[PDB]
This record gives sequence, C-alpha cells and structure tokens, in this order.
Amino acid sequence: NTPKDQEIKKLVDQNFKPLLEKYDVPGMAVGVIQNNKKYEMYYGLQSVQDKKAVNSSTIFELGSVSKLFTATAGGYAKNKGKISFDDTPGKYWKELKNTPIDQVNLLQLATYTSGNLALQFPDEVKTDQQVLTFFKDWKPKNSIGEYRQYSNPSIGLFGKVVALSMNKPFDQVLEKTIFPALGLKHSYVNVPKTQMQNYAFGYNQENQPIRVNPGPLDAPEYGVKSTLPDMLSFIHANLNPQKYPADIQRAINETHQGRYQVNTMYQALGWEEFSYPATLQTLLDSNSEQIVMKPNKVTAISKEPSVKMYHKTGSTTGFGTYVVFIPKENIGLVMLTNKRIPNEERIKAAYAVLNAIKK
Repeated sequence: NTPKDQEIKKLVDQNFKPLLEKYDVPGMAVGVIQNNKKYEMYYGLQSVQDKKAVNSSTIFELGSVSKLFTATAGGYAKNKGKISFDDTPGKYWKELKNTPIDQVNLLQLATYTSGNLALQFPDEVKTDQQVLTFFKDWKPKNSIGEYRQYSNPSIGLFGKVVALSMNKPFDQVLEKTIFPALGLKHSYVNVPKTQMQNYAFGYNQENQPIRVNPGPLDAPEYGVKSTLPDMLSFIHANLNPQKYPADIQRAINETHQGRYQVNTMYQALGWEEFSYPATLQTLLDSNSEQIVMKPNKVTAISKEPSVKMYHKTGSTTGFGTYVVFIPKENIGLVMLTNKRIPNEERIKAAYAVLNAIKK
C-alpha cells in the first residue's frame, strides 16, 4: 500500500541520510532511475552560510566522474573516424612525435596502462607548456600495456588528443558537442557567472567552504560540474543508447566495452564494469588501495559477461560523487555530496538501495 516513490525515498533515508551526520556532510542529492521513471531526493544545504537548500538546480563538482564524459567524447571521435584507438598521441599533438610517450596508444592512455603515469601530474606542472614538457620528458618504466595504474594525466592526455582530433578545445568538445548530444543543459566545464548562484560550495574535512581550483588538463580529468537531473539524464543515456543518433549511440557503447580485467573488475572506457549480480565485495575491491593506488598486471577478458553493471566514484577536495547503472534491470543511481565521504560508504549505500527496490 506504499507507492514506489515513497518506497525509494524510505530506502534512501535508511541508507544515505545517516551518512550526513556520520561524516558531517552539509548537502547531498540522491537520484534513482527505474524503468524510465526518475526519483530525486535532496538533503541539507548547498551553502551553509547562505542557508541555501540543495535542490534540482544545485550544481556539484563530479571529480573523476568527469572521466566518463571524456570517455564518451573519445568514443564519439572514434566512431566519427577522427581517431583510432591504435593511434599514438604524436599523430595529433605533433610535438610528441618521436618521444617515448608516442609509443603508447590511445586505448592504453585511456585505460591507464602506459606503465609510468602516476595518480596526478606533479604539483609544479601547471601551464600548457609545462604539460607538453612533462610528456616530452616522460620515459617508460614498466612494459607498455601490461600494468594498470589509475592515472589522471593518462586519461587527461587521451582527452587532449580527442580534442585535437575534433579541432576544438576540450571544454568546447563537451559544452558544444557532447553535452548537447546527450540532452544535458545544466552541465558545465566552466560555470558561467549567471549560474554561480547555483554552484554549491564544497566543504573540506574541517567543514570549510571551497571549490575546485584550476589544474593541468583539469577539464578531461575532473572538470565537469552538473546537477542531479542532468546526471539522471546521463544515466538514462547509458541505459538506453538506442535513443540517440548513430554517432552518440556508438560512443556510449564504446564506453561500455570491457577492455581487460584486473580480477573481478573489467576496465571499460571510463566506466568500471562487473558481472551482475555483483557481490558487495567485488564492488568494494574496485576501490581498494591495491587497485586504486598500486600497479596491477592486466589480464585478457575471459568471461564476457552477458549481464553486467557499471560504476564510477569521483571526488574533488570538496565533493563526492558515485554513479552506478544495471542495464538489464533498467535501473541506476547517482549520489552527489558537497563533502567527501569514503568511497566504501557510497558503494555500500547504493548497493543496499538498488538491491531492495522492488522490480
């Protein structure tokens, strides 16, 4: 006798709402999409000092979830014939021709297997020439293609190459091509002055207000800011690629194609992929120190799972994000917070909610 919207709201209250007090989080948005129906749940404040409530207009930083848009842009360029994933970056960034990095192909950059790229660029790498110099001064370590080391500069370089192949800056690739194609109208790389009233403050571990600062290749690495409705629309696109033109549909499918495995995790383009149903510990393993912070041998796909799911965590200094979707259940979930909470808690709460929602 309890409507579905209330049943979903109860589950989110039971599993996500307690994190607000536990981690002193000022604001949170949680969205679920099931069978094309959308459910939006907002908690707390987008700005504590302004007493401004989180709502459908609130803009949050997506952190590494931004890489999903980078991956989509790459799949688009690839299916338009502008790039091949077997190309090397010096084909597009001419100053990298005949450098060591020009031995690494685009898929290997996008999926973190160059063998010598760390989590972040060096702190001192700021300007555009310093980014080029960094890649000019790059030398291999581990054999190329053998080891996955999660890396922002790696997929950042992929994004820069994608932009070069489309003859537009990367921010324009998203704002002029990819976001319009996905029907996202409240998503930005650069939030305009006329929308700053909707840009949440982020909050650091001392609950002090902050927002993301500029950095090298920030746009393809962590540059996107979006709202909960827009993120539900992005999940909807991933659940129903067949509702988009050939180019964007094929781009989305590109991002869903598993490329290799590390144990139970399939590395797709941007997305991490798993056999469904996935155990909680499979999903937690994807965010372990061993997988996130250390290099791991990759293995070829053995089981190509017919029934699968996908997820991605992302953070900035002041924000947390988690997105997950299960195609054959026609369901997905987005969590946005304006303070970081542990990845494990995001994964656990979403697992509890999605598994309890009535089919």
